[PDB]
Amino acid sequence: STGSATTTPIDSLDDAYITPVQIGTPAQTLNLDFDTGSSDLWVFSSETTASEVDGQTIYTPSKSTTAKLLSGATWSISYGDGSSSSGDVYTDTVSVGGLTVTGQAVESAKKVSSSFTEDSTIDGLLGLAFSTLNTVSPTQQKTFFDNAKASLDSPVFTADLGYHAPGTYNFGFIDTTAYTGSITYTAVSTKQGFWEWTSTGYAVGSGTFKSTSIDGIADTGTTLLYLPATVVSAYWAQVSGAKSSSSVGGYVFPCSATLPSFTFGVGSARIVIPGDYIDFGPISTGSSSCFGGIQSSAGIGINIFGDVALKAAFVVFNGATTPTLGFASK
Repeated sequence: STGSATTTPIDSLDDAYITPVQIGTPAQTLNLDFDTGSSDLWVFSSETTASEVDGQTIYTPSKSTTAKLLSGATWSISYGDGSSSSGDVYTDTVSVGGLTVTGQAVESAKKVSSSFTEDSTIDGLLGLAFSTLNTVSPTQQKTFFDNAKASLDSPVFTADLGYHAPGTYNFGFIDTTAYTGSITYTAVSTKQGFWEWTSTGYAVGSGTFKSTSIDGIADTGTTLLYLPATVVSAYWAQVSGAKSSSSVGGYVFPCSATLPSFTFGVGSARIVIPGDYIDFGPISTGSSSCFGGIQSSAGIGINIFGDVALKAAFVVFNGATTPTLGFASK
């Protein structure tokens, strides 16, 4: 089997991407944030505290003839941005782009933190990291990809995120028309539960490539590119007037600037992020200070190849017995 679904930016900045997902019988379609940095499929629901729902579409398990309470199971998750959610668990039929999994754990939110409430466009998350990170207790549950894997034509999914435009998540096949050149594959460590890999270096604009190992995670659920402070300083030093602002929370730059590109290495191959992809717009409405799309990971503990990086590439998440990642230009 295969599936193919379009993923759409939630706003004009590509702050996140939503993909329609069919849950239950009859189908209830929710727009979920596909997140290769976590491993829970959770949704706003009829159980979510009413004051914490503000415009999201909810899953109502009582209206699904295939929903079953997973007795005793609870979940609770906290994300790197400080947001969180928790609740109980149903199993139900879940379909993405024509690919159907029966008995998928659908984690129903009883509580969500303010940033989820405040974002009316995201009805929940669909985790695509390794199932060892799934938070369901006392019986950990598998991701949608893990449950689908054995049925897929090939044990892979691909992320093809758009810049200011829709893109595609495919399951079970590699669309050879969706990228240019060849796909370069690179080793993955699953030891932390992430799609963790080592970039071979970077360049800023037309500058020379610096060969240096940068361990980080391919994370579709993180907006920006978070890299070591040395790398980030070298980037922003090429932008007149750019500075790190403790009060704003990262590097800012004059909105009048033209940003240089940023290149990252994948083995001997190179992925070029155009400068425009690094512009996240005014820090507040009407400001001439703009927020940068490349930020320091120093306070995180891990480097994160988020959407800013991934949207410059066609990315293969290879879930073979030994997982690997593939990157191609497009």
